[PDB]
Formats: sequence, C-alpha cells, structure tokens
Amino acid sequence: VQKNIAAFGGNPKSVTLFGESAGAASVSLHLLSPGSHSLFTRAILQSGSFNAPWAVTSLYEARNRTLNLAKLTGCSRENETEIIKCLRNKDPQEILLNEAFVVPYGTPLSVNFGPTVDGDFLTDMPDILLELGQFKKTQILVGVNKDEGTAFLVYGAPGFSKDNNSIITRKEFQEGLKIFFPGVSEFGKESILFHYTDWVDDQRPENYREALGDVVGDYNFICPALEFTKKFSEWGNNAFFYYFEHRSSKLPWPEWMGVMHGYEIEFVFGLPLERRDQYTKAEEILSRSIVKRWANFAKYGNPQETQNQSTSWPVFKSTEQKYLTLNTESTRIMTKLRAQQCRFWTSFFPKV
Amino acid sequence: DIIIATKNGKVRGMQLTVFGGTVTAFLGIPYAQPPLGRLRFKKPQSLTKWSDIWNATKYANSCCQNIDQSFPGFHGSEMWNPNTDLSEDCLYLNVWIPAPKPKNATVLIWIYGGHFQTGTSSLHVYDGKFLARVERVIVVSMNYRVGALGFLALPGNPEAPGNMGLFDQQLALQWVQKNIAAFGGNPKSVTLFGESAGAASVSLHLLSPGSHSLFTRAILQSGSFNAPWAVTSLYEARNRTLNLAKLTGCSRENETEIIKCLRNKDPQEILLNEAFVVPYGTPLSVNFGPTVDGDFLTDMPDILLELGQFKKTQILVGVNKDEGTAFLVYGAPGFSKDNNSIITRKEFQEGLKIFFPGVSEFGKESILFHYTDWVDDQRPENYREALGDVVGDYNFICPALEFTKKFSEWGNNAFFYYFEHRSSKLPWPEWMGVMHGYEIEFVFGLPLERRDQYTKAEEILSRSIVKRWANFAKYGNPQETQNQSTSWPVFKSTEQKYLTLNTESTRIMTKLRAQQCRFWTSFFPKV
Amino acid sequence: LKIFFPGVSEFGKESILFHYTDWVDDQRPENYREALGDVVGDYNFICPALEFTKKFSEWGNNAFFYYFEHRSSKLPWPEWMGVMHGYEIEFVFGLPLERRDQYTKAEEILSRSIVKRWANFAKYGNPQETQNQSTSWPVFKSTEQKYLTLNTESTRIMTKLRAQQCRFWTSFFPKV
Ligand SMILES: *[C@@H]1O[C@H](CO[C@@H]2O[C@@H](C)[C@@H](O)[C@@H](O)[C@@H]2O)[C@@H](O[C@@H]2O[C@H](CO)[C@@H](O)[C@H](O)[C@H]2NC(C)=O)[C@H](O)[C@H]1NC(C)=O
Ligand SMILES: *[C@@H]1O[C@H](CO[C@@H]2O[C@@H](C)[C@@H](O)[C@@H](O)[C@@H]2O)[C@@H](O[C@@H]2O[C@H](CO)[C@@H](O)[C@H](O)[C@H]2NC(C)=O)[C@H](O)[C@H]1NC(C)=O
Ligand SMILES: *[C@@H]1O[C@H](CO[C@H]2O[C@@H](C)[C@@H](O)[C@@H](O)[C@@H]2O)[C@@H](O[C@@H]2O[C@H](CO)[C@@H](O)[C@H](O)[C@H]2NC(C)=O)[C@H](O)[C@H]1NC(C)=O
Ligand SMILES: *[C@@H]1O[C@H](CO[C@H]2O[C@@H](C)[C@@H](O)[C@@H](O)[C@@H]2O)[C@@H](O[C@@H]2O[C@H](CO)[C@@H](O)[C@H](O)[C@H]2NC(C)=O)[C@H](O)[C@H]1NC(C)=O
Ligand SMILES: *[C@@H]1O[C@H](CO[C@H]2O[C@@H](C)[C@@H](O)[C@@H](O)[C@@H]2O)[C@@H](O[C@@H]2O[C@H](CO)[C@@H](O)[C@H](O)[C@H]2NC(C)=O)[C@H](O)[C@H]1NC(C)=O
Ligand SMILES: *[C@@H]1O[C@H](CO[C@H]2O[C@@H](C)[C@@H](O)[C@@H](O)[C@@H]2O)[C@@H](O[C@@H]2O[C@H](CO)[C@@H](O)[C@H](O)[C@H]2NC(C)=O)[C@H](O)[C@H]1NC(C)=O
Ligand SMILES: *[C@@H]1O[C@H](CO)[C@@H](O)[C@H](O)[C@H]1NC(C)=O
Ligand SMILES: *[C@@H]1O[C@H](CO)[C@@H](O)[C@H](O)[C@H]1NC(C)=O
Ligand SMILES: *[C@@H]1O[C@H](CO)[C@@H](O)[C@H](O)[C@H]1NC(C)=O
Ligand SMILES: *[C@@H]1O[C@H](CO)[C@@H](O)[C@H](O)[C@H]1NC(C)=O
Ligand SMILES: *[C@@H]1O[C@H](CO)[C@@H](O)[C@H](O)[C@H]1NC(C)=O
Ligand SMILES: *[C@@H]1O[C@H](CO)[C@@H](O)[C@H](O)[C@H]1NC(C)=O
Ligand SMILES: [Br-]
Ligand SMILES: [Br-]
Ligand SMILES: [Ca+2]
Ligand SMILES: [Cl-]
Ligand SMILES: [Cl-]
Ligand SMILES: [Cl-]
Ligand SMILES: [Cl-]
Ligand SMILES: [Cl-]
Ligand SMILES: [Cl-]
Ligand SMILES: [Cl-]
Ligand SMILES: [Cl-]
Ligand SMILES: [Cl-]
Ligand SMILES: [Cl-]
Ligand code: NA
Ligand code: NA
Ligand code: NA
Ligand code: NA
Repeated sequence: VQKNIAAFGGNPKSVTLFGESAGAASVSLHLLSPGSHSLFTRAILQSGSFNAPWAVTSLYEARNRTLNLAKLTGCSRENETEIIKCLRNKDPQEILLNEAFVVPYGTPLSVNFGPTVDGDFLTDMPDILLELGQFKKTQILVGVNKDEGTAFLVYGAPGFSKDNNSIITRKEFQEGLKIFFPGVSEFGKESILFHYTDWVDDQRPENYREALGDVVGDYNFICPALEFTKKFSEWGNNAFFYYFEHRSSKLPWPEWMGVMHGYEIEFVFGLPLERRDQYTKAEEILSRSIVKRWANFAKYGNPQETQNQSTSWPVFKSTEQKYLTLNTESTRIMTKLRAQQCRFWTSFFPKV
Repeated sequence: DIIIATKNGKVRGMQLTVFGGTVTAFLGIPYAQPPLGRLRFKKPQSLTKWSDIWNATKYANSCCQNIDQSFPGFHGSEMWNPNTDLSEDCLYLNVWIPAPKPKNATVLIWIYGGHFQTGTSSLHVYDGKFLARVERVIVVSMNYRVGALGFLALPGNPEAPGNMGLFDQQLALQWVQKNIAAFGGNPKSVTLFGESAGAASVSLHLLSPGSHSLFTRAILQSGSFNAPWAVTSLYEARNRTLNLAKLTGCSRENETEIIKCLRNKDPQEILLNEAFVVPYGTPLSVNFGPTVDGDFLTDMPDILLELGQFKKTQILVGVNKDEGTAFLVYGAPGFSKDNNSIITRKEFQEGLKIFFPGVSEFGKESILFHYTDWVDDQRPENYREALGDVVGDYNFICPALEFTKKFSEWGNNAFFYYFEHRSSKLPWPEWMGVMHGYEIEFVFGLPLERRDQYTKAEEILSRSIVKRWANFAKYGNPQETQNQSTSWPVFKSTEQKYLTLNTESTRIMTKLRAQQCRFWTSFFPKV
Repeated sequence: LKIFFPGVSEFGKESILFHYTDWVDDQRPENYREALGDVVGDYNFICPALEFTKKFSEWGNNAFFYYFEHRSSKLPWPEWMGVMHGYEIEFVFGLPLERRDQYTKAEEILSRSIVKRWANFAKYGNPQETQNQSTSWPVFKSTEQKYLTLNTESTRIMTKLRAQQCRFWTSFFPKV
C-alpha cells in the first residue's frame, strides 16, 4: 500500500487499519510494532485487542506446541533447524490435522498458534510496551458488542444449543466454567461463580444462561478492550469507544444469543445500504451512520456524523470513561462500561 | 564460530552458557591506540585498522594503578583489585550480546568507580552476561586511564590537558555509536551506568557537549560530579602536577618539558609518587581527577548544573543506606573490620580530623554539633554510627540528592532509590551495614545464579532490580509492571519521593536525610 | 481461619487464604504464623480504623492517623507477638515517665512525646510536638492518606497504610 496505492489514486499518508477479533488484536500489535509505525496513520479495533487472554502465545507455550506438533507428525528431532526441514515435507493436510491436539485441552477460544514475542515484530511482552507507553501515538476507535460471549457457548458448553432457549442450571453453569477455564484452580472458578451469580433476583430461569455468556464475553473481549483503550489514552491521544447493541433483523442464530460477536461487521461494511437485501429501514439508517463515522475517523481522526443532528461522540479519557452506544433506537453517551465486572477480570483474575 | 565485522576489522568472540541459554561475549576489543611513549598523557588517538581476526576471548590489561594493600587475603577488599595484568596498554572494551543475536537491542554501558585512581571493567561483579541473558540487553564496559596517567593536568597543553580518562570513556562511546549495530545493538538506545567515580563520570557526560550525541539516558549509583571528591580544582591540579614533577626529579621551567621528562619515567615511578602529591590524604582522596579543562568540561560544573546546561533526558539516581562505613576502616581511630568498633567522643573527634584535614576547628565542631545530638540513651554505638553517617552524607548521599533535585528542576523525569539491603554473603562485619559498592552485584544479577549461595529473597530482589534498570534503559521508566510491584514515582523538587529497595517491604518515602543534607548543602560549603 | 471465621463459607476462607499466603518467598518458616496475625489484626482493627478515618475526614474535618510500632522493653508476652494490641496504652498514660520503673531511656522519650502530642490534640486540636524539632504530623486526607509512625528509632511520614490488604477486607470481604 505505501508503495503502490498512489497509482490507484490513494493517499499512502492517510491509511487506517481496521479489523475484528484476531484482526483487531493484529491492529493493536501493529500499534506496538516499530516496523509498522510508518505504514499507517490511525487504527480501528472491533471486538479485539492484543491484551485479550487468547491473543498472545507465551514463549513457554509456543515451544511446547512446536515440539508437540513435531512429535505428532513423526518429526521429533534434536537439531531444531531439522525439525523444521521435516515439517516442510509434511503436506499441509498433515500439519492441519495435528494442530488441534498440540494443547491437551482446547476451549472455543483456543488460539493454538498465535503472535509471540519473537524479538522482531514484537521486541518485548506487549503488556509491558502498553503499560510504559511504547507504541505509535495516534487516534484509535475501539468497540465491542453487547453479547460478545454467546456465540462461543454453542461449541461445547453443556445444555446450550442454537436450536432451543438454552435455559441452564447452576450445575450446568459450573461445568460450563470448567469448559472455558480448563486449568484454572477450583478457587479461580468459584470466584468467577461468585462474582457473576449474585442475583437481583428472582429467580429468573435465564440467570445462568445469561451469566455464562457474560463471563465469556467480559473476560475475552470487553474488559481487555476497555483496558487497552484506557492504557492507550493515558499517553495523550484521542480515543473513542463504542458499545454495539443492535441485533441484525436477519441474524440466523437464535434470540437468546443476542447481539453476537461478529455481527457489527456487516454494518461497518454497509451491507444494509443494499435495499434489495431484506434489512429494515432503521438498519439502513444505522449502517449509513456507522459508515460515515468510520470514514470520518479514517480521513479526519474524528468519528462524528456532523450533518444529521446526531449525538456527538466524546473522546474516551481515563477519568470519565465516556463511550457511545450504537443502536437503531436511542443513541446515547454512557460512562464506565461494565465497571464492576472488569474490576474482577482486570485486577483480581490475573493473580489466580 | 562467531565473527563480527567492525569498522576497524574482524573480531572473534566466545559462547557462554548462562541459565540454560547462551550469551556471546567479546572480551578485550581494542578501542584506541595504546597510549604509550609520546602518547602518554594525551587524549586517546583513534585506532589504525586491521586485516585478520582479532581474538576477543579474554579480558585485556587493566590500566596502571596502585593496589589496596590494607587487607591482604581478605575477599572484602581484594574483590575490588585488578584481576588482569596492569599495563599502559589498557584501552579495551567488552561486549556481551544475547543469543540468538538481537535485532535492535538497547545498550547498557558500564563505567567503573575507584576514586578515578583505580578500577577495571573485568571484575566479577561487573560481568554483563546475566543482563544479556535475562533482559536481552547488550552490555558494554571499557577500561579507561586512572590516576595521573588518566588525569594529570596542565590546562590548554595537549601534551597533558587533563580529563584523558574521561576522553577514553568518550571514545569507547563513539566505538558503540559506530559499531554496535553490527552486533545487533541500537546505537539510538544507549544508557550509561556507573558507580562512585563511574557515576560521577556519567554525570560529567551529562554535562559534556561532546558526549550529548553518544547516549540516550543515564543511571548514577552512589556518585555525582558535585560530590566533594569528584572534581580537582585548577589550583589543586597545578600544585599536584608540579609536586609530582618535583618528586620524580622532573622539576623544569618550560612546561612541555616537565611532560617530556615524565614520559621517560616508567609507570612504577609515577605510581609510587602519586600518593604524596597532596600533603594529607583521606580514604576519599582523589589526587588526580576531572578538571575544568576547557574541552571536555568548559566551565565549573556546579555552574553548568545550576543554570541548566546539560543533556535533557531521564536519570535514575541512588544511594546505599550505609555509604560511609567502608571508609572508616582505612584510617579512622578505633575502627576495625575485626570488632564492633564501638568508639568514644574523643575517637569521633580524631575521626573528623582524619576525614576533614583542614577544615577549621569551627568547621569540625559544627559537624560534631549537627551529628552528636543524641535521642538518647546513651547507646554505645552512637558515635560509631554518627561518623559513618557524617562520611556517607557528606561524600555521597547529600550530593546525589542535590544533583537529582537540580537536574529535575529543568523539566526531565528523574527517579531516586535508597538501597537498603545487606548481602547475606557480605564478608565485612555487621556494623558496616549496607555498604558502599554492595548494590552492584544486585544490579548485575549475580544473585540470579542459584549455584551461588545467595538467599531466595535475594534472587527476587535482584530479579526485580534488573528488570527495573532494563526498563529504564529501553523505556526511560524503571517500573516492574508484571508482578504487582510498588510503582516508582518520579522525583520532583517539591515532594522529593524516592523508592526503597529491600527484601522486606518496598516503600515510597519522601525527603531522604532532609535535616542532614540542609547542613552539608547549605551551611557546610561556607566554612 | 476456621477458628476466627466460624461461618464463613469455604470460599470466604479460601479467599482470605489466597490474599494472605502469596509468599515473597522463601520459604520463611514464620510465613503462616505472621500471616494469621495479619489476617486477624487487619480484619478486626486496622482496616476498619483506616476506613472510619477516611469516611470521617471526607466531611471536612481534620483527622490525624498513627501507626504505633514500638514493642515495650518490658512486654511479658513473647517476641513473635510483636507490637501487641493494648500495649500503646501505657505509653499514652506516661508510665515510662516513671524512672523507678525499668523502661529504657528511649522509651521515656517516646512516651514524653506521645503524651505531649495527645495533650496538644485535646487542648488545641493539633497533635504536634512543637518544641523539640519533631516530625510534623500531617492531617489525614482521603487522597494522600498520610499517617505518622510512632517508634523510638525514626519517626516517619508514610502513606496508604496496608493499601493492598484493606482493599480485600473493605471492598471484597463484606459480600461473602
Ligand atoms: C506440554 O505438552 C505435554 C505433551 O502433551 C501430550 O502430547 C502431545 C503431543 C499432544 O497429543 C497432547 O494432547 C498430549 O497431552 C503435556 O503433557 C501431557 O499433559 C496431560 C494433561 O496434563 C497429561 O495427562 C499427559 O499424560 C501428558 N503427556 C505427556 C507425554 O507428558 C503438557 O501438559 C503440556 N503443557 C502445558 C499444557 O502447559
Ligand atoms: C602545594 O604543595 C606544597 C608542597 O608540598 C610538599 O612537597 C610535595 C612535593 C609533597 O611531597 C608534599 O607532601 C609536601 O607537603 C604544599 O606545601 C607544604 O605544605 C605542608 C603542610 O601545610 C607544609 O608543612 C610543608 O612544609 C610544605 N612544603 C613546601 C615545600 O612548601 C602545600 O600545602 C600544597 N597546597 C595545598 C594542600 O593546597
Ligand atoms: C495527499 O495529501 C497528502 C497528506 O494528507 C494527509 O495529511 C496527513 C498528515 C494525514 O493527516 C492524512 O489523513 C491527510 O489526508 C499530501 O502530502 C503532502 O505533499 C507531499 C507528498 O509527500 C509532501 O512533500 C508534503 O509536505 C505533504 N503535506 C502534508 C501536510 O503532509 C499529498 O501531496 C497529497 N497527494 C496528492 C494530492 O496527490
Ligand atoms: C437444548 O438442547 C440441548 C443440546 O443438545 C441437543 O440438541 C437438541 C436440539 C436435541 O435434539 C438433543 O437431541 C441434542 O443432544 C440439550 O442438551 C442435552 O440435554 C439432553 C437431555 O436429554 C442430555 O441428554 C445431553 O447430555 C445434552 N447434550 C449435549 C450434547 O449437551 C438441552 O437439554 C436442551 N434444552 C432445552 C430444551 O431447554
Ligand atoms: C532501532 O530503533 C531505532 C530507534 O529506537 C529508539 O528510539 C529512540 C528515539 C530511543 O527512544 C530508543 O530508546 C528507542 O528504542 C530506529 O531508528 C529509526 O530508523 C532510522 C535509523 O537511523 C531513522 O532514520 C528513523 O527516523 C528512526 N526512528 C526513530 C523513532 O528514531 C532504527 O531503525 C532501529 N534499527 C533497526 C530495527 O535495525
Ligand atoms: C577494635 O580493634 C581496633 C583496631 O586495631 C586493632 O585490630 C584489632 C583486631 C587488634 O588485633 C589490635 O591489635 C589492632 O591494633 C582497636 O583499636 C586500637 O586500640 C588499641 C587498644 O590497645 C590501641 O592501642 C590502638 O591505638 C588502636 N589501634 C589503631 C591502629 O587504631 C580497638 O580498640 C578495638 N575495639 C574494640 C574491641 O571494641
Ligand atoms: C544443525 O544442523 C544444520 C544442518 O543442516 C546446520 O545448518 C546447523 O548449523 C546445525 N547446528 C547445530 C548446532 O547442530
Ligand atoms: C443524512 O440524511 C440525509 C437526508 O436529509 C440523507 O440523504 C443522508 O444519507 C444522511 N447521511 C448520513 C451520513 O447519515
Ligand atoms: C585465535 O584463536 C583461534 C581459536 O581459538 C585460533 O584458531 C587463532 O589462530 C587465534 N589467533 C591468534 C592467536 O592470533
Ligand atoms: C618550550 O619548549 C619546547 C621545546 O621542545 C617548544 O616546543 C616550546 O615552543 C617552548 N616554548 C616556550 C614558551 O618556552
Ligand atoms: C515475576 O514473577 C514470575 C512468576 O509469576 C517469575 O517467573 C518472574 O521471574 C518475575 N519477574 C520479575 C521481573 O520479577
Ligand atoms: C523536650 O526536650 C527538653 C530538653 O531540651 C526536655 O526537658 C523536655 O521534656 C522535652 N519535651 C517534650 C515534650 O518532649
Ligand atoms: Br512471553
Ligand atoms: Br576550577
Ligand atoms: Ca472454593
Ligand atoms: Cl447490557
Ligand atoms: Cl454448590
Ligand atoms: Cl482485562
Ligand atoms: Cl472483586
Ligand atoms: Cl536510615
Ligand atoms: Cl569536648
Ligand atoms: Cl551536598
Ligand atoms: Cl544547620
Ligand atoms: Cl474494613
Ligand atoms: Cl482483592
Ligand atoms: Na520471557
Ligand atoms: Na468460533
Ligand atoms: Na577558575
Ligand atoms: Na577504598
């Protein structure tokens, strides 16, 4: 892009990266990598950031897994360059079939082979780079979906199914935590149970179904994005945070899964602007507005919609922690998203 | 087989096993023409260049120097003595690089102390291999000339201009600027660090405009150029050059000619006479140190500091809880490493006479007055403790605090520590406390070696210090961010926050030795 | 913990165990002896006094906080019990001012100073010792949380006593 995009009529000095989930984590690692500094101007992170628990493979883990993969492909050797030569004669299917087993227990969030601290793209642990302000100084737009966690529950959590309302019991919730927090002490799991199963009240039969989706989405997406946004803004740059809370009228997944992970993307990319396509009018309007907001952020670093008396998007600062809600009904300014929950994940949880 | 191409030619290093990994070491790479013959007492001249492979596989010669002979066979003192042959041909440096080879690693450059009269980069406590292994920094250290061969001054005379050993240090920094990318280091991320005279040296590089471009940040351990021992005045340097001449049978009229005569003396003759160029030394004497030469240093450094003329960047400064004790067993009456050194009032008074040679009566009484106001008891160790405080507050702690404060007033971040941990292996006795020099082995990560008989709490403390120093070099912020550690606040001139480094409770504290330093800093310089 | 936290869920006890048995390191054999004394003293005395002091000062009044850290040279209880509950009282009431009584000189001095401080607080609302170049006692505010240490060696100003521990007792613990 730097080298070629002027030939296509583009400005190589005005590039915004955007991405979702692992792509958002990727964007946040380009903010940390000094070889990427000159290759872009600004960044949008949709439901992901490199400080999410799934986003970086530790050095210990990567070694175990490389060796485990070798063992499984009949490529266990002593000279390491030689493990690699052996893996290069395996054909892709053989490598793919074995990847799932290089960990002894996956979850629906497993990232068996992800970013590492390689001393090249990434010179140090990224939590340290973030905390101490070593990253590209520029504006960011960050956000998450109201029900990040639900999509993951139908790939292994007991009593969940896309084909019924997935009302689960206490015991099912507990086995659920076992599925998502493989090891994870007893005490670590109870403390999650304790933080999320304090009912006001009723008892609503959906309590535990809702709680486990919140547990998975707060831990894996929402709290890490909020912490990234806050640590990044502390170094002086403008940041903007959204909470996406609109459920596509065409969602093929059931109602209890709510505003799922991944289901803002088609709004960002403007699919509801196509009338022939069976989205509602309110949804054309919402996508029109999001598209304008993303565009204005890329061209101008400010994700406002300035023409149609829209709610002004305040910058996210670490004191007040303002964010904007994106929905078809009332767009609001709100403060301190999931404050109680993220205090649990962010301060208490990493010590267990 | 590991060979790196430098500007001057190929050098070969060696592999080291460290904690289940490998560090590459290049020990003894030359960085200047050997300063012999006509070159004795001159600024270091640049190296000619070689074809063939230079073997940097062993520490090189230490520079000429007198040796501490007060405790022969005793590890406490002998650990500081040179452990390679002495020679005038000593202008060499050492490089330690992580393996696998880094891409653009931060560089830490060590400058040893020794009153500017002694020291060598090859001591066991300055071994950079742990820092390289554990933090993936590159560590560099160099030998620089000490004593008269390093600091003899006749100002404006390039046959003996002064500050030669400071120019040696500078030329090693230039070697780093020019060569370290070849080793995988980042010449744009260099932190100098040093202890005692090496810390004073670091602070003078902050003042010297020829050093501005050769480094990024600075760490000063128990030393700063405003310490009373750190700069030889012009009056003093002249007296001493002439006194040295007189003693070597080199008294002349034409000054270039004194110097030619001193260049035929051989190093032993020059060394034997250095001790006597002052009529009374103390354990803190620096007979030949930095001067205002009009070259490395254009004006009196107190003035440069006060008026903000120095490199603008972050600094880390600190001191040890018992800086002064080490000095008391080299001449103070009633002190000994081999007993508890309980002394009387009268012994304290003769003690002051030993440390403050001349020094009016009134100047000594006022010290006595400020430090012998007992709460109460009377504790028999009162005077033993007081004289160690007098020597450490005057020579180290108050000058470091004043430097830190004057420097921060110009806008930069500064961080201050108080080191208060006594090595479980200290060979000196208990009454000497947390001695001068005994944080160095923690900074360099010797307690990370399990095979070595330090405690677990000490491995933890060194692990944390090493991380802190590393993060300061790479990022200018000496935090340990991962293990719920106490956050290190910047030192500002109002609140004067510093951090305590110990194995028990790490704290934030304010206004270290406030009462004592007011005495040394405001009252004492007028006597 | 079972003796001190009768009922008290399993999880409530483990969480105490978790908060106080994270060792730096060693393993020091006194670790658990020290930890349970801290658990009992932080929960029952230190954290509630700090929270009271902070909630009260938020309404505008001057408050002063001390940390008493001197062990009586005459304590009849053993050394591992340290600076016990109840053993500042005889300093406040000036018993060490009686020379005939076998306290140390440093202890006469400390009690003399505490007595002056308490007296000046009662007469003037300010617990300073103004005559003998003593450390000035800063007011406790909810931001900086300054308190003064009372001992025979070095009197200091310090901030945010037992910050990590009291966050556990004060915010987390009342929900179990
Ligand atoms: C590091 O890897 C080992 C090896 O994992 C096993 O072998 C692989 C090739 C693959 O097929 C895995 O699923 C296997 O689990 C792990 O060691 C095993 O751990 C499990 C569960 O703890 C245990 O029950 C097995 O007996 C172990 N097998 C062997 C050969 O030791 C180990 O847990 C991995 N490290 C982690 C997760 O940190
Ligand atoms: C400046 O130097 C003179 C000379 O010092 C003496 O000769 C030297 C070569 C050396 O061997 C020294 O130890 C000698 O002291 C100093 O003058 C002497 O001062 C002492 C003590 O005051 C006195 O008792 C001697 O008689 C003096 N000797 C002579 C020849 O004048 C002088 O003190 C030095 N200046 C200082 C310390 O500021
Ligand atoms: C296209 O416009 C660019 C710069 O435009 C950008 O300014 C960036 C800093 C960033 O804010 C981005 O969002 C915004 O659109 C022009 O660059 C200018 O022209 C040359 C090209 O290299 C430079 O020499 C100028 O100094 C530079 N000006 C600035 C302000 O950077 C670029 O020329 C233009 N190209 C066209 C019209 O063909
Ligand atoms: C909702 O469905 C789940 C998911 O599993 C099921 O998919 C269903 C649509 C159904 O066709 C069933 O055959 C299939 O297994 C139900 O969980 C299952 O509960 C049954 C009770 O008989 C157990 O036998 C299974 O262990 C459990 N299976 C798995 C794989 O988790 C769930 O009970 C149901 N919930 C409702 C209706 O509220
Ligand atoms: C190694 O990284 C450097 C710069 O890195 C440093 O930035 C310094 C200002 C300092 O903060 C230090 O602690 C930090 O690590 C790269 O320099 C860049 O590349 C060239 C080299 O001269 C310059 O032309 C660029 O303008 C410059 N960028 C910056 C921000 O200074 C250097 O390229 C790199 N070398 C590698 C990866 O081989
Ligand atoms: C502690 O020792 C000092 C230091 O000097 C002595 O070293 C001792 C270990 C001992 O072997 C002795 O022979 C040697 O001199 C003592 O100071 C000395 O005190 C003696 C008293 O007889 C005097 O005669 C000396 O002038 C003085 N010497 C020096 C060189 O300073 C000190 O008294 C002793 N202190 C104790 C035991 O508390
Ligand atoms: C390992 O083997 C390969 C042979 O292809 C060689 O290139 C490499 O240098 C070897 N190194 C070691 C240390 O065994
Ligand atoms: C704003 O509303 C106008 C109607 O006045 C419409 O044509 C347009 O698409 C809207 N633009 C945006 C960015 O929402
Ligand atoms: C340097 O040492 C190497 C191998 O250790 C040897 O082969 C080479 O000849 C040496 N060069 C010298 C001594 O000049
Ligand atoms: C001193 O002597 C040397 C002789 O080598 C000469 O170079 C220098 O110019 C002389 N200068 C004076 C002023 O005597
Ligand atoms: C932090 O503690 C971990 C254990 O969780 C240990 O492996 C590591 O060495 C420590 N790091 C530092 C910098 O103290
Ligand atoms: C202060 O010290 C004096 C000695 O100058 C003494 O008499 C007095 O008791 C002390 N007063 C207090 C309150 O500590
Ligand atoms: Br890692
Ligand atoms: Br001068
Ligand atoms: Ca439990
Ligand atoms: Cl919600
Ligand atoms: Cl239960
Ligand atoms: Cl988080
Ligand atoms: Cl909590
Ligand atoms: Cl102290
Ligand atoms: Cl007297
Ligand atoms: Cl001073
Ligand atoms: Cl004074
Ligand atoms: Cl409480
Ligand atoms: Cl907690
Ligand atoms: Na690591
Ligand atoms: Na999936
Ligand atoms: Na002058
Ligand atoms: Na010495």
